[PDB]
Amino acid sequence: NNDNPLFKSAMVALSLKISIGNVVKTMQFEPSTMVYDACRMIRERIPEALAGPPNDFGLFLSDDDPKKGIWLEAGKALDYYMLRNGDTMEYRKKQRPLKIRMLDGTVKTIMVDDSKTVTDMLMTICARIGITNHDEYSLVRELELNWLDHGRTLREQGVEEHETLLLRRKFFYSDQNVDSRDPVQLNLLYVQARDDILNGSHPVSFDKACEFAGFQCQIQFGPHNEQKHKAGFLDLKDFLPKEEVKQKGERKIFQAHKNCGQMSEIEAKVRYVKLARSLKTYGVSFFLVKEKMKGKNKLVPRLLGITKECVMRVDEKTKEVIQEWSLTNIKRWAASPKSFTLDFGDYQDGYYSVQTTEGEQIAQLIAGYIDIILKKKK
Repeated sequence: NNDNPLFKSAMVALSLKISIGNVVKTMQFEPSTMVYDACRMIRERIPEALAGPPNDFGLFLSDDDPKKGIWLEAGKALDYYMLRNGDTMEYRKKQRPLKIRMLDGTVKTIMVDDSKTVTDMLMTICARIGITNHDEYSLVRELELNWLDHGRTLREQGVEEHETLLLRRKFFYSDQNVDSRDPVQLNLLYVQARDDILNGSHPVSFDKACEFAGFQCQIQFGPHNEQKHKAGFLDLKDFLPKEEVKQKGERKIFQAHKNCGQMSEIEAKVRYVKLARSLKTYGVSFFLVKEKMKGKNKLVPRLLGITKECVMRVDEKTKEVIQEWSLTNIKRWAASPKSFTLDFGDYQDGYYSVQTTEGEQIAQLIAGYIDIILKKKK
Protein backbone atom coordinates (compact mmCIF):
# COMPACT_ATOMS: atom_id res chain seq x y z
CA ASN A 1 0.00 0.00 0.00
CA ASN A 2 2.95 2.32 0.63
CA ASP A 3 6.72 2.30 1.21
CA ASN A 4 8.58 4.41 3.73
CA PRO A 5 11.41 6.70 2.54
CA LEU A 6 12.52 7.13 6.17
CA PHE A 7 13.33 3.45 6.55
CA LYS A 8 16.89 2.31 7.13
CA SER A 9 17.81 -1.30 7.86
CA ALA A 10 18.25 -2.11 11.55
CA MET A 11 21.85 -3.10 10.76
CA VAL A 12 23.08 0.19 9.26
CA ALA A 13 21.59 2.74 11.68
CA LEU A 14 21.22 3.08 15.44
CA SER A 15 17.79 3.96 16.86
CA LEU A 16 18.13 5.53 20.30
CA LYS A 17 15.67 7.00 22.79
CA ILE A 18 16.91 10.47 23.81
CA SER A 19 15.62 11.61 27.20
CA ILE A 20 15.66 15.20 28.51
CA GLY A 21 13.76 15.50 31.77
CA ASN A 22 10.32 14.07 30.99
CA VAL A 23 10.77 14.51 27.23
CA VAL A 24 11.76 11.37 25.30
CA LYS A 25 12.34 11.29 21.53
CA THR A 26 13.54 8.36 19.44
CA MET A 27 16.28 9.44 17.04
CA GLN A 28 18.22 7.64 14.31
CA PHE A 29 22.01 7.87 14.06
CA GLU A 30 24.71 6.64 11.75
CA PRO A 31 26.69 4.35 14.10
CA SER A 32 30.04 6.08 13.43
CA THR A 33 28.63 9.43 14.55
CA MET A 34 30.86 11.04 17.16
CA VAL A 35 29.21 11.83 20.49
CA TYR A 36 30.00 15.52 19.93
CA ASP A 37 28.12 15.47 16.61
CA ALA A 38 25.22 13.46 18.01
CA CYS A 39 24.71 16.29 20.51
CA ARG A 40 24.44 18.78 17.63
CA MET A 41 21.84 16.55 15.98
CA ILE A 42 19.88 16.44 19.24
CA ARG A 43 20.03 20.25 19.49
CA GLU A 44 18.48 20.44 16.01
CA ARG A 45 15.55 18.17 16.94
CA ILE A 46 14.66 18.64 20.63
CA PRO A 47 13.89 22.22 21.72
CA GLU A 48 14.63 21.41 25.37
CA ALA A 49 18.21 20.61 24.26
CA LEU A 50 18.67 24.39 23.85
CA ALA A 51 18.21 25.04 27.60
CA GLY A 52 21.76 26.39 27.99
CA PRO A 53 25.10 26.87 26.22
CA PRO A 54 25.69 23.87 23.94
CA ASN A 55 28.99 22.76 25.52
CA ASP A 56 27.30 22.52 28.96
CA PHE A 57 25.52 19.31 27.87
CA GLY A 58 26.72 15.77 27.13
CA LEU A 59 25.38 12.23 26.63
CA PHE A 60 24.80 9.87 29.57
CA LEU A 61 23.96 6.19 29.03
CA SER A 62 21.66 5.27 31.89
CA ASP A 63 21.13 1.87 33.49
CA ASP A 64 18.52 0.30 35.76
CA ASP A 65 21.40 -0.16 38.21
CA PRO A 66 22.51 3.47 38.77
CA LYS A 67 26.04 2.38 39.61
CA LYS A 68 26.44 1.29 35.95
CA GLY A 69 25.37 4.51 34.21
CA ILE A 70 28.23 6.15 32.32
CA TRP A 71 29.05 9.43 30.62
CA LEU A 72 30.05 9.14 26.96
CA GLU A 73 33.24 10.80 25.74
CA ALA A 74 32.77 13.53 23.16
CA GLY A 75 35.46 12.27 20.77
CA LYS A 76 34.22 8.67 20.63
CA ALA A 77 31.86 7.16 18.07
CA LEU A 78 28.47 5.93 19.27
CA ASP A 79 29.20 2.35 18.23
CA TYR A 80 32.32 2.28 20.41
CA TYR A 81 29.87 2.10 23.35
CA MET A 82 28.23 -1.07 21.97
CA LEU A 83 24.80 0.54 21.77
CA ARG A 84 21.83 -1.26 20.26
CA ASN A 85 18.47 -0.22 18.89
CA GLY A 86 16.18 0.89 21.70
CA ASP A 87 18.84 1.95 24.20
CA THR A 88 18.17 5.16 26.13
CA MET A 89 20.64 8.04 26.46
CA GLU A 90 20.14 11.15 28.58
CA TYR A 91 21.06 14.55 27.17
CA ARG A 92 22.43 15.81 30.45
CA LYS A 93 24.13 18.80 32.05
CA LYS A 94 27.78 17.83 32.55
CA GLN A 95 28.11 19.68 35.83
CA ARG A 96 25.91 18.94 38.78
CA PRO A 97 25.53 20.27 42.34
CA LEU A 98 27.40 18.29 44.99
CA LYS A 99 26.49 19.06 48.60
CA ILE A 100 29.56 19.07 50.86
CA ARG A 101 29.67 19.56 54.62
CA MET A 102 32.35 22.20 55.24
CA LEU A 103 34.93 22.28 58.04
CA ASP A 104 32.64 24.64 60.03
CA GLY A 105 29.76 22.12 59.86
CA THR A 106 27.63 23.99 57.33
CA VAL A 107 26.61 22.51 53.97
CA LYS A 108 27.83 24.17 50.77
CA THR A 109 26.72 23.22 47.27
CA ILE A 110 29.51 22.98 44.69
CA MET A 111 29.19 22.37 40.94
CA VAL A 112 31.42 19.47 39.88
CA ASP A 113 31.99 17.62 36.62
CA ASP A 114 29.78 14.54 36.96
CA SER A 115 31.95 12.29 34.74
CA LYS A 116 35.06 12.55 36.97
CA THR A 117 36.52 10.61 39.93
CA VAL A 118 36.23 11.51 43.61
CA THR A 119 39.76 12.97 43.53
CA ASP A 120 38.75 15.33 40.72
CA MET A 121 35.65 16.43 42.62
CA LEU A 122 37.73 16.95 45.78
CA MET A 123 40.06 19.18 43.77
CA THR A 124 37.15 21.25 42.47
CA ILE A 125 35.83 21.59 46.03
CA CYS A 126 39.21 22.70 47.43
CA ALA A 127 39.65 25.20 44.57
CA ARG A 128 36.30 26.82 45.37
CA ILE A 129 37.13 27.25 49.08
CA GLY A 130 40.78 28.27 48.71
CA ILE A 131 42.42 25.01 49.84
CA THR A 132 45.67 24.51 47.92
CA ASN A 133 46.76 21.31 49.69
CA HIS A 134 43.90 19.02 48.73
CA ASP A 135 46.11 16.05 49.68
CA GLU A 136 45.49 16.98 53.33
CA TYR A 137 41.74 16.22 52.85
CA SER A 138 39.33 13.57 51.62
CA LEU A 139 35.59 13.08 51.07
CA VAL A 140 33.64 10.53 53.11
CA ARG A 141 29.99 9.56 53.32
CA GLU A 142 28.07 10.28 56.50
CA LEU A 143 25.89 7.18 56.91
CA GLU A 144 33.53 1.39 57.38
CA LEU A 145 30.72 2.08 54.93
CA ASN A 146 31.73 5.74 54.81
CA TRP A 147 35.10 5.29 53.06
CA LEU A 148 35.37 6.36 49.41
CA ASP A 149 38.03 5.26 46.95
CA HIS A 150 39.19 8.54 45.50
CA GLY A 151 40.47 6.80 42.37
CA ARG A 152 36.90 5.70 41.51
CA THR A 153 33.67 7.62 40.87
CA LEU A 154 30.95 8.33 43.40
CA ARG A 155 28.46 6.73 41.03
CA GLU A 156 30.15 3.32 40.82
CA GLN A 157 30.45 3.25 44.61
CA GLY A 158 26.70 3.69 45.10
CA VAL A 159 26.71 7.41 45.94
CA GLU A 160 23.81 9.05 44.15
CA GLU A 161 23.34 12.73 43.36
CA HIS A 162 21.17 13.53 46.43
CA GLU A 163 23.76 12.50 49.02
CA THR A 164 25.74 15.02 51.07
CA LEU A 165 29.41 14.17 51.65
CA LEU A 166 31.79 15.35 54.38
CA LEU A 167 35.01 17.21 53.67
CA ARG A 168 37.34 15.79 56.33
CA ARG A 169 40.84 16.88 57.33
CA LYS A 170 43.15 13.92 57.73
CA PHE A 171 44.83 13.33 61.09
CA PHE A 172 48.04 15.28 61.74
CA TYR A 173 50.12 15.14 64.92
CA SER A 174 51.29 18.67 64.04
CA ASP A 175 47.65 19.93 64.20
CA GLN A 176 47.69 19.73 67.98
CA ASN A 177 49.03 21.78 70.90
CA VAL A 178 47.59 21.70 74.44
CA ASP A 179 47.42 25.29 75.77
CA SER A 180 44.98 26.20 78.54
CA ARG A 181 45.44 29.79 77.31
CA ASP A 182 43.07 29.29 74.33
CA PRO A 183 39.87 27.84 75.86
CA VAL A 184 38.08 27.51 72.50
CA GLN A 185 40.92 25.47 70.98
CA LEU A 186 41.30 23.34 74.12
CA ASN A 187 37.63 22.42 73.91
CA LEU A 188 37.93 21.34 70.26
CA LEU A 189 40.87 19.06 71.08
CA TYR A 190 38.97 17.66 74.06
CA VAL A 191 35.82 16.87 72.06
CA GLN A 192 37.90 15.28 69.27
CA ALA A 193 39.88 13.07 71.66
CA ARG A 194 36.78 12.18 73.69
CA ASP A 195 34.63 11.29 70.69
CA ASP A 196 37.35 9.06 69.24
CA ILE A 197 37.56 7.19 72.55
CA LEU A 198 33.80 6.93 73.08
CA ASN A 199 33.16 5.66 69.54
CA GLY A 200 36.08 3.23 69.74
CA SER A 201 38.13 4.54 66.84
CA HIS A 202 40.83 5.17 69.48
CA PRO A 203 40.90 1.73 71.15
CA VAL A 204 41.75 1.85 74.83
CA SER A 205 41.77 -0.68 77.63
CA PHE A 206 38.86 -0.86 80.05
CA ASP A 207 41.06 0.54 82.83
CA LYS A 208 42.03 3.55 80.73
CA ALA A 209 38.44 4.12 79.59
CA CYS A 210 37.29 4.52 83.19
CA GLU A 211 40.14 6.99 83.78
CA PHE A 212 39.04 9.05 80.77
CA ALA A 213 35.46 8.86 82.00
CA GLY A 214 36.60 10.17 85.38
CA PHE A 215 37.94 13.32 83.74
CA GLN A 216 34.75 13.49 81.65
CA CYS A 217 32.72 13.49 84.89
CA GLN A 218 34.76 16.36 86.30
CA ILE A 219 34.22 18.30 83.08
CA GLN A 220 30.47 17.67 82.86
CA PHE A 221 29.45 17.73 86.55
CA GLY A 222 32.15 19.55 88.50
CA PRO A 223 33.86 18.01 91.51
CA HIS A 224 32.58 14.68 92.74
CA ASN A 225 29.64 14.84 95.15
CA GLU A 226 28.87 11.59 96.99
CA GLN A 227 25.23 12.63 97.54
CA LYS A 228 24.46 13.05 93.84
CA HIS A 229 27.04 10.85 92.13
CA LYS A 230 25.95 7.50 93.53
CA ALA A 231 25.40 4.06 92.02
CA GLY A 232 23.06 4.19 89.02
CA PHE A 233 23.56 7.89 88.29
CA LEU A 234 25.64 7.66 85.11
CA ASP A 235 24.30 6.80 81.66
CA LEU A 236 27.32 4.56 81.07
CA LYS A 237 26.77 4.54 77.29
CA ASP A 238 27.82 8.21 77.29
CA PHE A 239 31.06 7.52 79.20
CA LEU A 240 32.50 4.20 77.99
CA PRO A 241 33.35 2.83 74.52
CA LYS A 242 30.50 0.84 72.95
CA GLU A 243 32.09 -2.56 73.50
CA GLU A 244 33.09 -1.69 77.09
CA VAL A 245 29.78 -0.48 78.60
CA LYS A 246 29.64 -2.52 81.82
CA GLN A 247 28.09 -1.72 85.20
CA LYS A 248 31.28 -2.68 87.01
CA GLY A 249 32.94 0.33 85.34
CA GLU A 250 30.88 2.86 87.31
CA ARG A 251 32.72 2.32 90.62
CA LYS A 252 36.03 2.76 88.81
CA ILE A 253 34.81 5.90 87.05
CA PHE A 254 33.64 7.47 90.31
CA GLN A 255 37.02 6.73 91.92
CA ALA A 256 38.81 8.50 89.06
CA HIS A 257 36.22 11.28 89.34
CA LYS A 258 36.83 11.60 93.07
CA ASN A 259 40.62 11.66 92.51
CA CYS A 260 40.21 14.85 90.46
CA GLY A 261 39.37 16.76 93.64
CA GLN A 262 38.53 20.40 92.92
CA MET A 263 40.24 20.36 89.50
CA SER A 264 38.72 22.98 87.17
CA GLU A 265 36.96 22.23 83.89
CA ILE A 266 39.94 23.65 81.95
CA GLU A 267 42.48 21.55 83.83
CA ALA A 268 40.45 18.35 83.45
CA LYS A 269 40.26 18.94 79.69
CA VAL A 270 44.03 19.43 79.55
CA ARG A 271 44.55 16.19 81.47
CA TYR A 272 42.11 14.28 79.26
CA VAL A 273 43.94 15.28 76.09
CA LYS A 274 47.35 14.61 77.64
CA LEU A 275 46.31 11.13 78.76
CA ALA A 276 45.00 10.37 75.26
CA ARG A 277 48.17 11.57 73.51
CA SER A 278 50.32 9.58 75.92
CA LEU A 279 49.04 6.27 74.50
CA LYS A 280 50.87 4.43 71.73
CA THR A 281 47.45 4.03 70.09
CA TYR A 282 46.89 7.79 69.75
CA GLY A 283 46.35 9.04 66.22
CA VAL A 284 46.49 5.56 64.68
CA SER A 285 43.92 4.32 62.15
CA PHE A 286 42.80 0.87 63.25
CA PHE A 287 41.23 -2.03 61.35
CA LEU A 288 39.83 -5.20 62.94
CA VAL A 289 41.38 -8.07 60.95
CA LYS A 290 41.49 -11.85 61.43
CA GLU A 291 44.88 -13.50 61.94
CA LYS A 292 45.94 -17.11 61.43
CA MET A 293 47.91 -18.39 64.43
CA LYS A 294 50.17 -21.43 64.17
CA GLY A 295 48.39 -24.24 65.96
CA LYS A 296 44.80 -22.94 65.94
CA ASN A 297 42.21 -23.38 63.21
CA LYS A 298 39.84 -20.64 64.36
CA LEU A 299 41.13 -17.23 63.25
CA VAL A 300 42.01 -14.64 65.91
CA PRO A 301 40.59 -11.10 65.70
CA ARG A 302 43.34 -8.50 65.95
CA LEU A 303 43.60 -4.72 65.71
CA LEU A 304 45.86 -3.59 62.85
CA GLY A 305 47.04 0.01 63.16
CA ILE A 306 48.49 2.23 60.43
CA THR A 307 50.47 5.37 61.29
CA LYS A 308 52.69 7.74 59.38
CA GLU A 309 55.79 5.73 60.37
CA CYS A 310 54.72 2.17 61.18
CA VAL A 311 52.22 -0.68 61.13
CA MET A 312 51.21 -2.17 64.44
CA ARG A 313 49.45 -5.26 65.82
CA VAL A 314 47.33 -4.57 68.91
CA ASP A 315 45.56 -7.07 71.14
CA GLU A 316 41.80 -6.75 70.71
CA LYS A 317 40.98 -7.28 74.40
CA THR A 318 43.81 -5.54 76.29
CA LYS A 319 44.77 -2.97 73.59
CA GLU A 320 48.41 -3.81 74.24
CA VAL A 321 50.77 -3.23 71.32
CA ILE A 322 51.90 -6.76 70.35
CA GLN A 323 54.27 -5.92 67.50
CA GLU A 324 55.44 -3.01 65.35
CA TRP A 325 56.93 -2.84 61.86
CA SER A 326 58.49 0.27 60.39
CA LEU A 327 57.06 1.28 56.99
CA THR A 328 60.69 1.29 55.80
CA ASN A 329 60.87 -2.48 56.33
CA ILE A 330 57.81 -3.41 54.23
CA LYS A 331 58.91 -4.85 50.89
CA ARG A 332 55.44 -4.86 49.29
CA TRP A 333 51.76 -5.22 50.09
CA ALA A 334 48.65 -6.57 48.43
CA ALA A 335 44.92 -6.15 48.94
CA SER A 336 41.89 -8.03 47.68
CA PRO A 337 38.19 -7.60 48.57
CA LYS A 338 38.69 -10.24 51.30
CA SER A 339 42.32 -10.13 52.50
CA PHE A 340 45.41 -8.00 53.00
CA THR A 341 49.01 -9.18 52.90
CA LEU A 342 52.41 -7.78 53.87
CA ASP A 343 55.77 -9.00 52.53
CA PHE A 344 58.73 -7.98 54.73
CA GLY A 345 61.45 -9.43 52.49
CA ASP A 346 64.31 -10.80 54.55
CA TYR A 347 63.25 -8.98 57.76
CA GLN A 348 61.28 -12.11 58.75
CA ASP A 349 60.18 -15.51 57.52
CA GLY A 350 56.72 -15.67 56.00
CA TYR A 351 54.16 -13.07 55.01
CA TYR A 352 51.61 -11.40 57.27
CA SER A 353 48.26 -12.25 55.64
CA VAL A 354 44.91 -11.43 57.27
CA GLN A 355 41.22 -11.59 56.37
CA THR A 356 39.47 -8.21 56.13
CA THR A 357 37.02 -6.42 53.90
CA GLU A 358 38.96 -3.15 54.28
CA GLY A 359 42.23 -4.23 52.64
CA GLU A 360 42.00 -1.54 49.96
CA GLN A 361 41.64 1.08 52.69
CA ILE A 362 44.71 -0.28 54.45
CA ALA A 363 46.79 -0.41 51.27
CA GLN A 364 45.94 3.17 50.29
CA LEU A 365 46.85 4.45 53.76
CA ILE A 366 50.24 2.72 53.62
CA ALA A 367 50.80 3.93 50.06
CA GLY A 368 49.83 7.46 51.11
CA TYR A 369 52.17 7.57 54.10
CA ILE A 370 55.01 6.08 52.06
CA ASP A 371 54.69 8.78 49.36
CA ILE A 372 54.92 11.51 52.02
CA ILE A 373 58.24 10.09 53.24
CA LEU A 374 59.44 9.94 49.63
CA LYS A 375 58.32 13.49 48.80
CA LYS A 376 60.17 14.64 51.93
CA LYS A 377 63.37 13.10 50.49
CA LYS A 378 63.74 14.72 47.05
